[PDB]
Amino acid sequence: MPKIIEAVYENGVFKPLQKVDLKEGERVKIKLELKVEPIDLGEPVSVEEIKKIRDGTWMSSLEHHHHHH
Amino acid sequence: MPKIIEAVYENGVFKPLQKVDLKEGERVKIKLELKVEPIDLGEPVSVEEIKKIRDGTWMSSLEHHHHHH
Repeated sequence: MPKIIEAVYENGVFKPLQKVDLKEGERVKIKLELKVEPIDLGEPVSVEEIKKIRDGTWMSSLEHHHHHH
Repeated sequence: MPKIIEAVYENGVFKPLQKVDLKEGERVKIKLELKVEPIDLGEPVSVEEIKKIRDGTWMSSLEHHHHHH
């Protein structure tokens, strides 16, 4: 694998933690390890089905009379 | 903003190409720049519904119609 190894920069030189398979003058890239995570954003609370929603229940009396003559 | 440092590992030491003024035993991770390995071709094509999965021959009983009097 393309392995990472840790090293301790002593006095101006990087001294490994465990040996490296490299030769003299081998070129590599190194960085000071970081911490913390980035920022996170979440979708705000919405109206859920469990919330009180009114229904449209109509009611008529169904009139069925007739004026006579 | 962290940079990536480059160093040359000579005789078991990592010697940067850009001098750093940090502590003795400062913590860093090393990366060895790697080449990518390509892929080959996967599996052949499958059989779909419109591809006709098997034979499509069935017996027609032909026309017998109706007879009356």
